[PDB]
Amino acid sequence: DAAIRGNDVIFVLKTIGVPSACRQNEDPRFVEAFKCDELERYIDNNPECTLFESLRDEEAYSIVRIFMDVDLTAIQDFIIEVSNCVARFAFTECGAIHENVIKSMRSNFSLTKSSFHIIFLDTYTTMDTLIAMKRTLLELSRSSENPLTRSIDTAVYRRKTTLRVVGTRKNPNCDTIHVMQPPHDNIEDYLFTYVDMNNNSYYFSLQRRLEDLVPDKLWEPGFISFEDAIKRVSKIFINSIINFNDLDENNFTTVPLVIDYVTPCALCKKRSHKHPHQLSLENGAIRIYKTGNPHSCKVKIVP
Amino acid sequence: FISFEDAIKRVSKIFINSIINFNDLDENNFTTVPLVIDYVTPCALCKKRSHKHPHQLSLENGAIRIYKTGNPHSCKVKIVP
Amino acid sequence: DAAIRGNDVIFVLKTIGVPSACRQNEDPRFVEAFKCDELERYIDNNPECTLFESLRDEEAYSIVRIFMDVDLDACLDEIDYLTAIQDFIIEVSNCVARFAFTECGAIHENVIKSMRSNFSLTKSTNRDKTSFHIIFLDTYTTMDTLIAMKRTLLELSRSSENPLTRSIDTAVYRRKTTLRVVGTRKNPNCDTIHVMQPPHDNIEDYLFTYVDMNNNSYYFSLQRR
Ligand SMILES: Nc1ncnc2c1ncn2[C@@H]1O[C@H](COP(=O)(O)OP(=O)(O)OP(=O)(O)O)[C@@H](O)[C@H]1O
Ligand SMILES: [Zn+2]
Repeated sequence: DAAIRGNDVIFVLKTIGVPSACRQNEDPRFVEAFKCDELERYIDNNPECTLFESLRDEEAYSIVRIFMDVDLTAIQDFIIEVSNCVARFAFTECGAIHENVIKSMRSNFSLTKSSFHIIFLDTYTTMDTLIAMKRTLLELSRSSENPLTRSIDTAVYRRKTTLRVVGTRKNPNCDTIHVMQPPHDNIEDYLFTYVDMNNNSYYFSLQRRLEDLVPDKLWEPGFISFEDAIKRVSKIFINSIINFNDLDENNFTTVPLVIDYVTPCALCKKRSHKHPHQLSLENGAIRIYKTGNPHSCKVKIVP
Repeated sequence: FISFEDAIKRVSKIFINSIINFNDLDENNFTTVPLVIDYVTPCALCKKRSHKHPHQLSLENGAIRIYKTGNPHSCKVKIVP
Repeated sequence: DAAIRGNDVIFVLKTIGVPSACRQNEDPRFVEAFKCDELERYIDNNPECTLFESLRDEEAYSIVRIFMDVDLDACLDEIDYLTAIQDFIIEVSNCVARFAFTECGAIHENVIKSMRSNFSLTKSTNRDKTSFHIIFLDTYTTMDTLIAMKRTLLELSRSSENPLTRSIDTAVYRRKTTLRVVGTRKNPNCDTIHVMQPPHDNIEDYLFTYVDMNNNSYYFSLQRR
């Protein structure tokens, strides 16, 4: 909870792929620190420019706003879905309040037409939260088939990030600019390094003092296996299985299952398959194959 | 073929983690410079944890093949069409 | 038709880039013709030889088996290799049967059953590459049919995504084509050779110019011409 110290200075880079030599040395041709009033004057002075946004020092200050880049009812449902998805994490471990999050994210946003950028005015968090759930956003985009969710880019969440300033072209050769969308007019409504406190917003982070050590163990979360998938595995084998009595996701792969044969084999046409069978998981796909000589049987995949 | 930006976007989508050498990639030397992945999370190809070697890309039959320098059995081969 | 005509003589070139003039006169030091046992013995006495398999006269007898070559510069594990080979077999059979039903006038089920019935595979001694020649034993067609099928095979290789399917070389379907005999050196000073597989132990099953039609084989050819 920094609270007291307010971030109004904007850190701008003037070259994509800037050499690392004259970047931390405060080169006037690559790095500048401007404010609200000077930015439009600089834009007026230089008709052609390429300006990207960044942070002063990620180690010291890493407080940003939640933003998305996509490349009326559709966006109306998209905003609600995104708010619910992030509120799930906010209530998961953040120690925050879901009601505060949904109140903060409600009807307070901006739009930009070039592929559009969304920044939430009254939502402040720390960049490690953004780096934590790029995978969650990707999973949400993949699982759902919503119009605007299908093209969400999670590659923008990284360290030393860059966000193109509205009205600044990628290159002088290109003729594509960001057209500002009403009712927002001032540049301060499109600055993801801008921080304020208006006795209505909310701040959330991991809040349990982790140094990006959240992943403790990802035990292949296909533990719906209670009777859905494991019964499918027992369905492909017509003959009875004896080790089926007690199974768990912990011993899901390590145990060599031994079955009994009274009718000829299911996967192939052989006799009793003396070497025990075995199971593996890859890319969320269940794989079944025979130990010893795998060429004496057939590998079967179950989604 | 497709634009180089689209292919790079697909490659960066395949790799969940970020690339710290993204700016060095170009349309003429995208098969020689090794790629280093910031290993905060396991790579999507093979889980393991925090590989200690860079990756590389090859162009064949209109597809991009991702292969890891060193022992080939460590990381699974991936093809982007 | 062919009826009695069943090829059993193996025509072989002993040197890549054979002179054109020498071939027309059957030069002994570049051109030979054996049987199966004669070829096996000739390879046995001389393990340093370099032999290629090709036809002699394409205007009189042009009946060959279906053959494919796969070469990928990436090692694979056992289970992934097995899954890839199964998918490759299924997709190749589907594509070939579709072409046979569309442009040749054959029957889809017979072609696909004949192709999945018997097939032979090889392997390379290289520890970093996956290369193999696959020959379908019970399917027969003319060379021009394969030349026509080249476009469909190229389209299938471009469209697919399996590591083995993307490595199909369609350049082998050319006039006056040659194929390397298994167990025989490619370069005079290279130790990389091909090896057989446990299901098949005879060389007769590894040559695409050997024709012997039993009751389980299928034959088809182009009908538009
Ligand atoms: N480390 C990285 N830094 C920046 N972009 C990266 C990185 N890794 C992968 N990428 C991808 O490369 C793409 C190239 O960025 P670029 O600025 O050209 O995109 P754009 O579609 O024009 O975006 P915008 O809508 O923000 O103007 C990014 O959109 C992103 O998907
Ligand atoms: Zn890996």
